Order: sequence, then structure tokens, then C-alpha cells
Amino acid sequence: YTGNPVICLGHHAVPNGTMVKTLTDDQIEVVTAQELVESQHLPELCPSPLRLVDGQTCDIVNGALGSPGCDHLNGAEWDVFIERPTAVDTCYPFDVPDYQSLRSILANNGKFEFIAEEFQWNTVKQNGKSGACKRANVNDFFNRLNWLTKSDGNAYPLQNLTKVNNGDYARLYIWGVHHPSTDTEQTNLYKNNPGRVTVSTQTSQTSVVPNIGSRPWVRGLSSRISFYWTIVEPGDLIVFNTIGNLIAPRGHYKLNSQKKSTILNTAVPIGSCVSKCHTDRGSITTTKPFQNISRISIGDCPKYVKQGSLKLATGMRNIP
Amino acid sequence: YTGNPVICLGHHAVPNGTMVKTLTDDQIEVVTAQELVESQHLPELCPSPLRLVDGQTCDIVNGALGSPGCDHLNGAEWDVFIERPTAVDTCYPFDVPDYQSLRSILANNGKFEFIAEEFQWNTVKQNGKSGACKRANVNDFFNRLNWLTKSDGNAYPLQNLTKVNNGDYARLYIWGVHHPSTDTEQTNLYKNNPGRVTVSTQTSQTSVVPNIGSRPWVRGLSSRISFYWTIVEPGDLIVFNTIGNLIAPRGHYKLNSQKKSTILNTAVPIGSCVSKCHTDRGSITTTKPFQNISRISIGDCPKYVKQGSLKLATGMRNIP
Amino acid sequence: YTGNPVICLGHHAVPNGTMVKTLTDDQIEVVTAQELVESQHLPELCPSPLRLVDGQTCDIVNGALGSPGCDHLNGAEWDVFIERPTAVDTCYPFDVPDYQSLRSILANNGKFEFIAEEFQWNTVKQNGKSGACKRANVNDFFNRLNWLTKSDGNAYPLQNLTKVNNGDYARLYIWGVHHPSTDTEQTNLYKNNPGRVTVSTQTSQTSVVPNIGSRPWVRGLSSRISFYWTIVEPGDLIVFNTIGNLIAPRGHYKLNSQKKSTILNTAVPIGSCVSKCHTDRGSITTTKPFQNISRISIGDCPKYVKQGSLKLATGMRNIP
Amino acid sequence: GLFGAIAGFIENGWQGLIDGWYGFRHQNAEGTGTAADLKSTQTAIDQINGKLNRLIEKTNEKYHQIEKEFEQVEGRIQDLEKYVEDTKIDLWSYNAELLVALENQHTIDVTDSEMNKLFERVRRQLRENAEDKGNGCFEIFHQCDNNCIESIRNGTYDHDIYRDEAINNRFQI
Amino acid sequence: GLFGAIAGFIENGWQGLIDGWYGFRHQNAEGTGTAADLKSTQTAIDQINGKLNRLIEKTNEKYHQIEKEFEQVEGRIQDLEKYVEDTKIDLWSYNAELLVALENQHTIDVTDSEMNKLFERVRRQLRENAEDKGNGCFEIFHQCDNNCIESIRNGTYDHDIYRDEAINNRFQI
Amino acid sequence: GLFGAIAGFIENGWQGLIDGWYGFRHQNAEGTGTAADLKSTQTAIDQINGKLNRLIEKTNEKYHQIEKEFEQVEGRIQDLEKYVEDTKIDLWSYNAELLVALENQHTIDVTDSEMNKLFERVRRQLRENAEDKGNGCFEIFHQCDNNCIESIRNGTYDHDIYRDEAINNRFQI
Ligand SMILES: *[C@@H]1O[C@H](CO)[C@@H](O[C@@H]2O[C@H](CO)[C@@H](O[C@@H]3O[C@H](CO[C@H]4O[C@H](CO)[C@@H](O)[C@H](O)[C@@H]4O)[C@@H](O)[C@H](O[C@H]4O[C@H](CO)[C@@H](O)[C@H](O)[C@@H]4O[C@H]4O[C@H](CO)[C@@H](O)[C@H](O)[C@@H]4O)[C@@H]3O)[C@H](O)[C@H]2NC(C)=O)[C@H](O)[C@H]1NC(C)=O
Ligand SMILES: *[C@@H]1O[C@H](CO)[C@@H](O[C@@H]2O[C@H](CO)[C@@H](O[C@@H]3O[C@H](CO[C@H]4O[C@H](CO)[C@@H](O)[C@H](O)[C@@H]4O)[C@@H](O)[C@H](O[C@H]4O[C@H](CO)[C@@H](O)[C@H](O)[C@@H]4O[C@H]4O[C@H](CO)[C@@H](O)[C@H](O)[C@@H]4O)[C@@H]3O)[C@H](O)[C@H]2NC(C)=O)[C@H](O)[C@H]1NC(C)=O
Ligand SMILES: *[C@@H]1O[C@H](CO)[C@@H](O[C@@H]2O[C@H](CO)[C@@H](O[C@@H]3O[C@H](CO[C@H]4O[C@H](CO)[C@@H](O)[C@H](O)[C@@H]4O)[C@@H](O)[C@H](O[C@H]4O[C@H](CO)[C@@H](O)[C@H](O)[C@@H]4O[C@H]4O[C@H](CO)[C@@H](O)[C@H](O)[C@@H]4O)[C@@H]3O)[C@H](O)[C@H]2NC(C)=O)[C@H](O)[C@H]1NC(C)=O
Ligand SMILES: *[C@@H]1O[C@H](CO)[C@@H](O)[C@H](O)[C@H]1NC(C)=O
Ligand SMILES: *[C@@H]1O[C@H](CO)[C@@H](O)[C@H](O)[C@H]1NC(C)=O
Ligand SMILES: *[C@@H]1O[C@H](CO)[C@@H](O)[C@H](O)[C@H]1NC(C)=O
Repeated sequence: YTGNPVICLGHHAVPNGTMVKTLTDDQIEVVTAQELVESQHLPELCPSPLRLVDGQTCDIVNGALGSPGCDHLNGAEWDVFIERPTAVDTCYPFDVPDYQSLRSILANNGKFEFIAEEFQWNTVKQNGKSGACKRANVNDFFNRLNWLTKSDGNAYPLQNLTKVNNGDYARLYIWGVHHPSTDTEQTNLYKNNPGRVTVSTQTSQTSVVPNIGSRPWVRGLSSRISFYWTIVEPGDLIVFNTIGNLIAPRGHYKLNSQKKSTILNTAVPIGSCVSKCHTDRGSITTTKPFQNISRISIGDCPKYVKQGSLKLATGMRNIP
Repeated sequence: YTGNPVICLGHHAVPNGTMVKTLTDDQIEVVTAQELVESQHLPELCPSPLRLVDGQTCDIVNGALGSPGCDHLNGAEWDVFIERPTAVDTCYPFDVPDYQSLRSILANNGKFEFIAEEFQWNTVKQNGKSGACKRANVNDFFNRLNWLTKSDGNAYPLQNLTKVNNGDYARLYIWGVHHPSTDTEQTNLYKNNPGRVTVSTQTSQTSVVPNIGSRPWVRGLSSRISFYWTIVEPGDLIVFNTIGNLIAPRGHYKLNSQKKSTILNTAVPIGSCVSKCHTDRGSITTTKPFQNISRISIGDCPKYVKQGSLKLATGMRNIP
Repeated sequence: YTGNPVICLGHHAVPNGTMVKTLTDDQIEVVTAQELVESQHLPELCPSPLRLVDGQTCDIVNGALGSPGCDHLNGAEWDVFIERPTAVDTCYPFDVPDYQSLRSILANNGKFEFIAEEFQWNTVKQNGKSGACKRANVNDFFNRLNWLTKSDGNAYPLQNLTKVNNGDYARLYIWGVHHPSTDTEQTNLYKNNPGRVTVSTQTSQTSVVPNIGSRPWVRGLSSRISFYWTIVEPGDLIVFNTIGNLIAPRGHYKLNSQKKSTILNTAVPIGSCVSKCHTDRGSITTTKPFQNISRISIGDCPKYVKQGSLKLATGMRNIP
Repeated sequence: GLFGAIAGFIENGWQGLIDGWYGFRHQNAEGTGTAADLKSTQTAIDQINGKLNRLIEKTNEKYHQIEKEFEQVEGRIQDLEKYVEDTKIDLWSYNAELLVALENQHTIDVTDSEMNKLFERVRRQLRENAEDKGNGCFEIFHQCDNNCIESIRNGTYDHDIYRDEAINNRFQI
Repeated sequence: GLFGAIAGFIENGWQGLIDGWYGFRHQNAEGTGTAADLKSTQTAIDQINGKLNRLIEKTNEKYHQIEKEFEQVEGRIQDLEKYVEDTKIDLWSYNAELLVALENQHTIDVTDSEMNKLFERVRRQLRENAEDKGNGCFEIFHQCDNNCIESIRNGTYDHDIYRDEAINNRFQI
Repeated sequence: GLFGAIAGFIENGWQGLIDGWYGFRHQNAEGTGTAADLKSTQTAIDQINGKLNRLIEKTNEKYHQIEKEFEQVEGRIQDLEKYVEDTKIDLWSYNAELLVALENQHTIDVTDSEMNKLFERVRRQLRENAEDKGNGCFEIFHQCDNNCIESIRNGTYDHDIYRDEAINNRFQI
């Protein structure tokens, strides 16, 4: 010690630290670090604070058409529509040209608010039903659609109907075209053999000719329906002009003016937790800025990155 | 003072500095800073150094077809076509499948240079005119189109005409198909009832069948025209084959080989200032590298970002 | 020297260093630097380690259809299909609606493995051949397609054939629709004048009406074929339904379940070097992280950047 | 680090220093001891807390986006959708990697700098009365009881009181 | 800053120093004074203007892009167009935020470093003739009239002329 | 640099130093000489090699992407494909430019810092036996034959052996 006092300046250390990356070293030891990549998720979707609607056995598209298993979605509103991969078709076999667009519009709009309108179809029979679309245990049809066919007197006159949008909101009309499997089914149902469906607004007109031919048997039938949609802005109007094969709307869906909702397709059950970040693998509750759980994230979420781990140093070099 | 001289080293300061953000401090004070986000714009579009063409009451598409209010666009060349949201249709009610594609091609190409060509249609009447499309105060039509109908003798023979591109540039032909409102209008105009239009080149063929049915009344009519386009490369050729409903071209537009122009949709007036950066809100004159004014920017522009303010420090810490 | 020893600390230098950029200096001299932007490429594509298939005179699409110059691609497998811009059509003039989608599916899938299936068409003549599609020096047709026409007895009965996918893999069927140039060619070939082709699975149906009209003469003919495709998942099935104009498949291509291949369109020859990075300008062998050679790069590649040069300093300031 | 104090002229850290990041160890006639330095520790903690605050600041709220998984191949638009999402993911992954590497380099430099600033503060207090032994320690050339050690620790050491004693011991005059 | 000079051992700045960023203040028998140091001031200004040069260097010239707002919902391609543009904006905003944070950290360090380099230059000039008082000031142990002060400021001070005087005053021999 | 050693108080580099990045030059009674310092040279090389390793680390393996060249205009989808690819290229170019600028600033600072740490190591070894002449050189106030010079270079110089000679010559007592 010699007898001159000594003062030493120093710094703390721990037995074993955390290794971090820097610009100059791949792995160097520091006293404390913090992980910036969330890797853990809950095995549930959390029903708060975002409003989750479970489609159960119904697609969003089948929910809009009003297929048999879908009555629980009448009037629903969501921030996130939870669509199940086990959903199945329960009604008339159909397709949708540009299917992903109808699905995106429906999911984004965020509600099923249907406004019934009485359409003054003339002569044709209405309310056609099908063995491919049982409700309870009885032949039925899509709830939002009205299958028109020729009268008992073998007439299908030109139909020419108008509905004016003089309200506050944009309207979504969903309509279809029936494709028979043979020429004789075409005349059996609609009398006129080339059917014709034209649906137009001031500025737009979608027009469709049915395709006749045998498709694979699905739920009793080899015929098909193709579904279309038309948006009618306030001040605009819609005209339905057909001489056969129209599957008529029964009204229209209301479109929100601000579209902020979406859809998630997952098998994950809805539980009881709280979280505003959802993935197809479940919700995540985290303050970390990044996550390697999924590409598919909805809400207030960390950014998806490739790395499994990024440790931020929160202390000095550890030299024990 | 004790009588030993003292020399002190120091640095300047100001009474009040500017606070900036760093990696470790959200707000720390420095002597001078510079703002990096432009928030101010001029209330005019500047007509120099970029060439601006004002559509006034004409769309770019109506300008291409030659609708009544669009003669001032004959021969125009632009870096930026300024399209006005108050533009209205002044002619035959029409639509364009893939409308945004035709608009983008026209806007990008950068000029309306029309080359008249004489097409030797046979028997048919030519130059049909319409109440829906008044010029001066008289029934007229799109300037670049030739509405063919059946002859006085009730004939519409097969039309089969060819134009060869033996020139130096690619050609853009714009043509249409008339969709009548009834079967009797179809036969009244074209004799043959299913009309037919086929327009082909060596490598491509777009073919179209008219759709008959009542649409909403627009400027007197419940019929419509659908417009299509065909690009004919040098060495290639175009064939028009019809038995009714063709709205024939009167020539073709020249396409520039370098496509460098664009379109901006805004109501902002064109003034007399100078700037090479335009937004839908007006021009900006700035040296800052970022701006929070608009997503929609054309020219030599700062980068659009979310932040209203980013202050770059240009001096030391301020400690007064 | 005075007689007190001196020890000087210093650092090395070289006569001329390299200039680099920093945050504060555009150009400042350092002892050594390393270039980070690769600018040089080989004038060949290297055939290892990636499997390259050279289309030579066949497009990938013509190679799928089995056009005359394409037999060398039967059974081919690739990581990168090398498509030559000098490829030419050697067979019946055709188009493909959504051409780029077929090209992408074929290129991505990574093999031409064709499974022949016998289709029991009834009455109709089979194996139609054409002067526009010579093989050896004799009229022939696409290898993978079967051009059906009416019988000697002037019959074309309804064709309605099914193939079930009971196998392990998804199937790709390529089929076509003939568009004759006149009505009399239509009846000469198919008896029924509006022909009709419908091709469907459980969940999808593409249906097509032929377009009659004169197109430009190519290799003897003014008629055309439009090609379509249908994917058949395991457990699903496909139905071909026609009353004329079907250009029938002869089987199906196998689809890999993992699709990881691509296509590169270039005139650069295949050589004998080694490299895992290809551009349309040739392969590159480099460890540099960036390159300014091409946007179009495939494999284990540096990132394409705008700069011709970025020098990383690897030593201290140079002060000679 | 840039300053060469931590992992440098200070050879290791102290596991016994548990109530600070930086501190003093002394030996005098009366014994040995260790205490933490609060100002050095708090400035380093506040700078690091600032970077943490800058990161856990969640501003990235997205609802309707694009589809990101596909059951089968479809062609041109599906390719574009995949390519957009893969471009986004690679850019964000690069940003995360570079952010963490930069922040860690800087955090190591900040903590090393604070070690050095504590060392230089003490040096300036001691003036001519002590010499740097070369390992983060000062040899003090006057007797220094516990009150005098604490006066060095709490910034009230008056070098002039001891200067003549210390200079005579340093140089033998 | 990393060096602990500005906002550190120099406890504040000088509002009266208006013709430089860094300078000298002195007191001797003839009075007081203040002058700017041109070399340190110019090196710090040049480094900062270099970063300014790197930013106001605009290379971002775009004409035909994509549509960026839409009157109504349309489906798949509009979703893709919105997503591409919102991904671009988020990445550019992240770059702007990180650039300014990094640059400002570095600018503060650069100016603190220049303060410290001025202090260390003067220290090396003074050799054994002066002592660091601990607050950016040197106590000089010989008389130093206005010409000798200026010789310190303009780098022509010859320590050997005064060393015997100063050492005798420093240590009393 | 931040530390003001390279391009600072050390006025130039040495072209003769060919087996190190940093080194010692001496003059004593026996003559002059120069040798490399291995520890400083290797630490600077290892840090720079670390950044190199960080960059030549290729993880960017892409097969099926989008079309990037088009012979003629097509409309909406082609515009989106061009815009996506231009956006990607601009962001990657910004990343390359910023990465190189940051890394080079930091590499210059690191090498300047290593110069400074060597200077400070030698200073701490010499203790009271030498003085900083102001240009990277120490005036040593005792005779120092070749073995003593090497003892300084190899870190075994014992200042106490020479202290009283050196102090007496420094101050004349
Ligand atoms: C063009 O080519 C297509 C494809 O080949 C062809 O479609 C086929 O049509 C036939 C008849 O139209 C379809 O036959 C039906 O198939 C279902 C289900 O098939 C399988 O699965 C069941 C279990 O679900 C197995 O048990 C069975 O063995 C099958 O492998 C059957 O459920 C159908 O049965 C009903 O109709 C039969 C008559 O065809 C009856 O015998 C049977 O009892 C069922 O009777 C119904 O009718 C009664 C009065 O009509 C009524 O009282 C009852 O309530 C009852 O519902 C039937 O076998 C076959 O699936 C189609 N194949 C494909 C691949 O789609 C087209 O017919 C062809 N077009 C032309 C013109 O030839
Ligand atoms: C299938 O379903 C559609 C859709 O509902 C239906 O369309 C309707 O057709 C009628 C008749 O073609 C259209 O009637 C025209 O409407 C315009 C404007 O209507 C409104 O706005 C005006 C102001 O602009 C209001 O004053 C008015 O009250 C309306 O609410 C009128 O301007 C038209 O008037 C002309 O024709 C009338 C006869 O129908 C004349 O009375 C009138 O004086 C105008 O005369 C023109 O014709 C004369 C000779 O023809 C000529 O000498 C003149 O120069 C003059 O130009 C007309 O009333 C109605 O708007 C359509 N509605 C919609 C929603 O589109 C189809 O009719 C239906 N198809 C079938 C087969 O039933
Ligand atoms: C609707 O409008 C279209 C478009 O204009 C129009 O198409 C034109 O049709 C005619 C007749 O079908 C096509 O004529 C053929 O053109 C090719 C090539 O033409 C040029 O290039 C050659 C070199 O390749 C030059 O030498 C030549 O001068 C041309 O400028 C010729 O190769 C064809 O020749 C065959 O048929 C001729 C009769 O038309 C014979 O004279 C000739 O010898 C060739 O004989 C073939 O037929 C023999 C029996 O038929 C057989 O034994 C042989 O083996 C031999 O192969 C022919 O001249 C013209 O190219 C089309 N133009 C375009 C732009 O497409 C439609 O005709 C029109 N529709 C209607 C109903 O009017
Ligand atoms: C996410 O990161 C963890 C490491 O924290 C790793 O175990 C896991 O496999 C990663 N997830 C995926 C899908 O790779
Ligand atoms: C742009 O930034 C300014 C702050 O400089 C802010 O006042 C303004 O509201 C911002 N603009 C928008 C549209 O948010
Ligand atoms: C790529 O960079 C080099 C500089 O190394 C330059 O000569 C060349 O022109 C660049 N290529 C292009 C296409 O600009």
C-alpha cells in the first residue's frame, strides 16, 4: 500500500451477460440486453378491443348472399371478419368472376345491413327454390336473391325495372345469372333460349349471356350461378333488364362511407383476452417493435421481419 | 484574480435555440436547425419549365375521342395533362372497358397528334350524328369517329378493311361498338340483328358482340357505346371486320417512342410562377428533401412522408 | 536533439490513396477502400449450379403446346428457362388471353412432364392438321392438342367428357377454341354454326363462344386459335363440353407442389462457367453486395442499385 | 469502444458494485471502500432509456391490406402481390438489422464515454495532488481520511488545502 | 456529447461570442478580452455544411406513376395499388426519421469534439507553464501581456521562454 | 476524426511504416529507429474486418419475380409493375448510399480512436518521466538505451526505476 491513498474509478459487471451484434462485431458481451423480435403468440384471437365476427361455417361471400348456415350474420358489424377454412357451400353451386374483389369489398365495408326492396317483376314466377339449397329440411334458396322463372302460361316477358338512389349512402346490389346445363333446361325455365341479363347505371353497364352446358354434379345439379355486383352512388340509379336467367336481388347492402374493416382467414378460436394485434396464428400482446410470427397481421402490430432474434444492448460491455 | 493570468476556452450560445430529436433524446436544444419537411405549397400550378396542357371541360379520354368541348386539344403536347374534376361528358354516352388503362396510355404518350386516314366503307351510311352530342347547336358526334349505319336500301354488307403500318411509329386506333336499347333499334340501324365487330392485327384480335337492352336515359338515349383501342406496331397491320355496330375510326394517333408524360387531376389554376414539382394541391418551390403536402407529386419533387416536421441540427448544443 | 530521448507515435500512409464518401465529406482520402457495386458481368450464362434449359427457337408457351421446333423440351426440367427473343411461331396462329399468366405458371412450375390421356370423342374426326404448322415437310399440328372436326357424314354431336383427378398432384390442362374467318368455314368444319366450348371443374367454369371474322393472313390462314388452361386439384375433376370449335387436350401437364423455377429472356449464350446469379446480360461472379448491371437478376444475387460506384473505406485517413 | 476506458485502460468491471453502473473504490489509512457514482450512472441510464423510448413507440396501424397466402398459382396478379410483400419484408428486415447494429455500437460507445468522463472529472478535481496510475486509479500524495475520500466523491474536494503536502511528496522538495 | 466538453466540463456557452463558434476569454494584468478561434469554427462549419450538401442534393424525378386516390371501392387491383403506395410511404418516413436522428446525434458529437480538440491544442501549447482549472480554463503561471495572450491564440507561443518562471511559480522552488 | 489524432495533432502519416498501421519512432543516444505496434494495428484491422464480414453476407436469393421490361405500353397493371420495381430500386439505392456514408464516417473515427488510445497508453506508462511535445512525440527526461525503448514499446517500462533522474532533469532540483 506504501501509504499514499488510492482511488480507483470503475464500472459494474455480472457473471454472465447477453451477446449482441454491432457494426464491427457479430457477437460481443454486454451486461443487459432486450429482445426486439416478438416470437410468441396467444393460441386465441382476442375479442377486445377490436370487434370480431366469426363466420362459423359461412364464408363472407355466402354470408352476403344469405346461404342457409348464415342467418347469424344478418346485421353484423365487424372490424375483422373471421373466416374459417372449414366453411362449406350449403346452397346453389355458384362462382363469382373476380371473386377476390367481391370478398375484399364485403370485408372492407364492415357490415351486413340489408335494405329490402320490393321489385315489381311481371308475369314471371318468383321465389324459385332448389334441392341444392336446403333450409331446415326443405328446398330453399339464397335469402338475398329471388330466382325468377317463366310463368305457368309459358311466358317470360322482357323485364325492365329501375331503382333510384335518392338516399344518403352508396348501395351494393348483388345479382346473378343462371347457367343451365342443357338447351331444354333453358327453355324449361325461361322460355326464351338465349337468355339475356343487362344491369346498368348512368355511367356503367355490365351485360351477361348465359353459358349452357354440363358442369360436374354438385349437390344434385350440373347447372351454375355466376354472381355480379353493382354499386349505385347517391343520385345514380340502377336498371335491371332481362329476358331470362336473372337471379334478382331482393334489395341492397348499405356501404359505409368510411371503409376500415378487413377479413382474417384462420382456424384459431376466439377466446377471452385483450389485444389489438391479430395474426392468422392468433393474437399477440407485446411491446416489441418487430415480430417473426406472421406476414398476416391486422391491427396495431409489430413489423413482420425475417430474423428470429434482434437483441438491443441496454448496458455497457460486460467484463467480469 | 490572484495575479496568475487565466485563459478560458468556450463556445457560443444564443438566448433561445431550436429543439431537435436525436437517437437518445426526443427534444434537446441546439443553436441552429433547418427544417427538412416542406409543408407550404403555392396555390397555383406553374406552367414552366414543364409543359402543362389544361383540359378545361374535357377529360383526356373525351379529348382523345374528339367530343365537342375538346377542339383546343387537337395537336397538343404535354409533360403533364391537367385534368379537371368538373369535366363533363358532352357527347354520346359511352364507357371504356379497362378505362384507366386507356387513360394511362393517352396521358403517358404525351400528345394528341391525329393522322387522318380514309377508310373505304362500302354501301353503309357514314358520319352518323346524334342529339346526345351537339356541336354549335346541331346534332354531331365524336370528331375522331365515324358512326356507320345501314344504307337507304336496308343493306349492311360485311365490311372488311385493312390498314398497313409501313411508317416509322406505332399507331393507336380507337374504335367503338354500339349497344342498342332494343332489338328493333338494332335492326333499324344495322339490319343484321346480332351485330359483330372484330378488330385484329398479326398477333392479337379483340372481338366484341353488342349487348341489347335499356340503360338509364343519358342526354336523350338509353343506348351506349363501348370504346376499345388497338396499337399497331411498324410492320404490323390492322383489319376491321364488321356486320354491324362498329363505330369506326377516322385515322390513328401517333405514339411517341419514348413515353415520358403524365396526368394530374386537380382544380388548382395554372398561374405564371416557376417550379418543376407539382401536386394535386399546387406546385411547390423548395430545397427541402421531404414534404408532407401530397402523395400525388409529379416532377422533381421532395419525398412524401407522414411527419409534419423533421429538424436537422446545424449547430452545437445551446446552453445560454 | 538536445540529448533528451524522443519517442514519436504515428501511423502509416501511402503515396496515393482512394477517395471515399462520408456523412460530412463528399470525397476524403483513405489508405485502402473496397468497391461495393459490381459493374462487370460474364458474356455467357453459366450452366451450374442452376439447371438451365435453352428454349432455342421455342417460346415456353409454344414449348407447352408442342409446336414443331419444340420436341427437345419434352420432359425438360429447369430452375431457369432461357427464352430467346429470336423465337418464332411455327404452327397455327394463336393467342392466349392473359398470356403472361400462362407464361408465368409454366415458367414457375419448372417442368414439362406430359401425361397422355385418351379422350373418347364420339363421331367427330380427330387429329386435324394444317398447312400453317408443318412438321418435317408435312401438314401437322400442336403435339399436345387434338383438333376435332365434323365427321364425313356431316355430324358434330354434343361432346361431354370427364376426367377425374384421383392422383397425387395437380393437373394442368391446356385447351383451345378455334375462331374461323367466315361463317361457311364454321359450318364446313363444325356443322353447328354458333359453336360452343365449356370447360368446368367442381368450383370453376370457363366458357367460350367463337368469334367469326377475317384476321390478317399468317402462314396461309386468317383464322385463329385462343388457348385457355384449367388446373385440376386432386379430388376434383374436369368436364369438356362442346358442340364445335374445341381444340382438345391430349392429356395434362404435371404441376410440382413447390413451384420455385423462373424464366429469363435473353440472347446471351450458355457457356461453361460456374455462378449462382444470372442477369439478362449474363451471369455475374462477385462477392460485392450490390450491382448496377441489371434489374433482371435471378438466383443468389447482389441488390440492383442506381449507383455506378460505392467505395467502402477499409483503412484510416491517408496523409502522406 | 472509441474511448478505450471500458475494455481498455480499466481492465475489468466490478461484480460487487450493485447499486450503480460506475463507482469509486478507495484504500486509505483508515481502510477500503466502494461507493456508486449517481450522476454518471443516471446520465448513461437516461441516454439508453431514450433509445428504448424511441423504439417502443408503436405507430404502424393497418387494417385492410392484400392477400398474402394462395392455395394455387394464378398468374400475373398473384405474382405481383407476392413480389410486393417480399419486397416490403426484405426492406423492413434490413432496417431492423441495421437499426440494432447501429444502436448497439453507439450504446457501447456511450457507456465507455461516461466511464471516461467520470475519470476526467476526478482528474481535474485532484489537480496536482494525485497521479494517474494507468488503470483507472489515482495515487494521492497526501493522507486522505474518509471525509476527504467522500469530498472527492461528492465534488467538494479543495485541492489547495493539500497542494503543498502533495507536491512535496510527489517531487521531494 | 461523447467528449463531455460542451454541456460538460465547460458549464455553459457565451452569448457575447458572436463572430465564431469557439473562442478564448482571458484575464491578465492589462485586463480581459475575448476573441474567436477561426480554425475550430471553420472545421465544424465545414463538416455540418457537408451533411447539408448530402441532403439538399435532390435526385428523385418521377413522371408517370400510379393512381393514388379513388372515388369508390373497386376490389383487388385497387387494394394492391393502395398497399404499394402505403408501403412506400411508411418506408420513406422511417428513413427520414432515422436519418435526422442519426445526423443530429453525430452533429452534437462533432461540435463537442471540436470544443475538446481546441482545449487539447492549447493544453499542448502551454506544456508545463499552466494548469487546467477544470472548467475549460488554464491558470498560467507566468505574466502574459496582450502579445503573449495573442501568441497563445495564434499558435506561436514558445513555452521555453517562460518555463523557468512558470515552474518556479507552480511548485515554489 | 472525433479524436483529432490522425489528421490532427499528428501532422502526417509515415510511408516507411510498412509492417503495421500504427507504430513508434525514436531517437536516443544510440540512434534512431521505428517499429510497428501490433496490438493497436490488430484491433483496428479486426474492427474493419468485422464490418466487411457484415456486408459480404449474401442473403438475397430470388427466383420467380415479376416482368421488368415491356416492349409496348399496356396500361394499368404494367404501370403498377413498373412503379413497384422503381420504388424498390430507389429504396435499395438509398440504403446502399447511407450504409456506405455511415460506415466510412465510423471507420475514420475508429482508426483515429486507435491512434489516440496508443498515444494514451504510452503516456500512462511514462508517468512523470516524459512530456508530451504536442505532435505525437514524448520528450523523455532520462537516458533511454535501446532496451529501455523496447521496454516502452512492449509495455514493461518501469517508471520508478527512472523517476528521480527524470524529475530532477524536468524541473532542475
Ligand atoms: C355429361 O357428363 C357428366 C359427367 O359424366 C354427367 O354427369 C353425371 O350425371 C349423373 C346423372 O345425371 C350423375 O349421377 C348422380 O351422382 C350422384 C352422386 O354421385 C356419387 O356419390 C354417391 C353418394 O353421394 C354414390 O352413392 C354414387 O355411387 C356416385 O358415385 C348420385 O347421388 C345421383 O343419384 C340420383 O340419381 C340417380 C339417377 O342418375 C338415381 O338412381 C339415384 O337414386 C339418385 O336419385 C335421385 O332421383 C330420384 C328421382 O330422379 C329422387 O326420387 C331421389 O330423391 C334422388 O335424389 C346420380 O347418380 C353423376 O354424378 C354426374 N357425374 C359427374 C362427374 O358430375 C352428365 O350427365 C353428362 N350429360 C349427358 C347428357 O350425358
Ligand atoms: C325501361 O326502363 C327505363 C328506366 O326506367 C325507362 O326509361 C325511361 O324512359 C322514358 C321514355 O323514354 C324517359 O323519359 C325521358 O326523360 C327525360 C328526363 O326525365 C326527367 O327529367 C326531366 C328534366 O330533364 C323532368 O322534367 C321529367 O319530369 C323527368 O323526371 C325527358 O326529358 C324526356 O322527354 C322527352 O320525351 C317525352 C316523351 O317520353 C316528351 O314528352 C318530352 O317532351 C321530351 O320530348 C322529346 O321528344 C320529342 C319527340 O320524341 C321531340 O319533339 C323533342 O325535341 C324532345 O326532345 C323523356 O320524358 C325516362 O327518363 C327514362 N327513365 C330512366 C330512369 O331512364 C324505359 O322507358 C323502359 N323501357 C320500356 C320499353 O318501357
Ligand atoms: C378481308 O381482308 C383481308 C385483309 O386484307 C383479306 O386478306 C387477304 O387475303 C388474300 C387472299 O386470301 C391474301 O393473299 C395471300 O397472301 C399471301 C402472302 O402475301 C404477300 O407476301 C407474298 C410472299 O409471302 C408476296 O409474294 C405477295 O405478293 C403478297 O404481297 C400469298 O402467299 C397467298 O398466295 C396464295 O394464294 C393466292 C390466291 O389468293 C395464289 O395466287 C398464290 O399462288 C398462293 O397459292 C396457294 O394456294 C394454292 C391453292 O389455293 C396452293 O396450291 C399453293 O400451295 C399455295 O400455297 C395469297 O396471295 C392476303 O395476304 C390477305 N391480306 C392480309 C393483309 O391478310 C381477306 O381476303 C378479305 N376477305 C374477303 C372475304 O375478301
Ligand atoms: C421465430 O423466431 C424463433 C426464435 O426466437 C424461432 O424459434 C422460430 O422458429 C421463428 N419462427 C419461424 C416461423 O421461423
Ligand atoms: C404538414 O405539416 C405541418 C407542420 O409543418 C402541419 O401543420 C400540417 O397539418 C401537415 N399537413 C397535413 C396534411 O397533415
Ligand atoms: C455501372 O457502373 C460503372 C462504374 O463502375 C459504369 O461505368 C457503368 O456505366 C454503369 N452501368 C450503367 C448501366 O450505368
